[PDB]
Amino acid sequence: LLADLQHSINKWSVIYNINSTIVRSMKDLMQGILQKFP
Amino acid sequence: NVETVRSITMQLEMALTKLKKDMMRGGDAKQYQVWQRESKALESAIAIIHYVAG
Amino acid sequence: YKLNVLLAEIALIGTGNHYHEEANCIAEWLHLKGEEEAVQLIRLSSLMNRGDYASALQQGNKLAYPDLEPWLALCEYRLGLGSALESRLNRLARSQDPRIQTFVNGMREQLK
Repeated sequence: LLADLQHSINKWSVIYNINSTIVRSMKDLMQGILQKFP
Repeated sequence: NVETVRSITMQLEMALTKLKKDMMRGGDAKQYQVWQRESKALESAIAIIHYVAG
Repeated sequence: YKLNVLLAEIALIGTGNHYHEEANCIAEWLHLKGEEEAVQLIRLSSLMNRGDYASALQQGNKLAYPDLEPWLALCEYRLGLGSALESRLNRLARSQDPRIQTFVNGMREQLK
């Protein structure tokens, strides 16, 4: 993922007050959605 | 990486210049609706990259 | 990068950095090209980053995407809709997708 997007993902924990497990699963689903583009 | 920024900015700028050249070819109104959408998306992306990564 | 993937990632950067109209212009293009799930992800991210969880939730529950379910659960969590969140977690726990299972496990822990 673009570095600036990863920088935003690295702030999800404090922005939404969620733990690392939640963030990792969401980052993976996000990556998965982008991987479906032809 | 500064290099990835430079690279993706060049990719978007080249795509925008090519699209503006394609828009000189003429076409029907539906073709211009497609090209206008793409053009605005590219301009928008270049803007975000400038504002955020500089 | 495939161009549309690059544009989608940039739109997401836009939604997390207060450039919502720029991100929407990109989504209008992605919509024309049929990447409706990415369009919905950009819309949810834009609304949620602005703190508009209610609008996010209303829009999310009107367009069905299995992989985006966690975002709607996050909206319920941030709005403090306890009952809705619990209901959503029970439904998501039924998914065969290991990523969804990881999310549910993480949210249950978060809630303890």
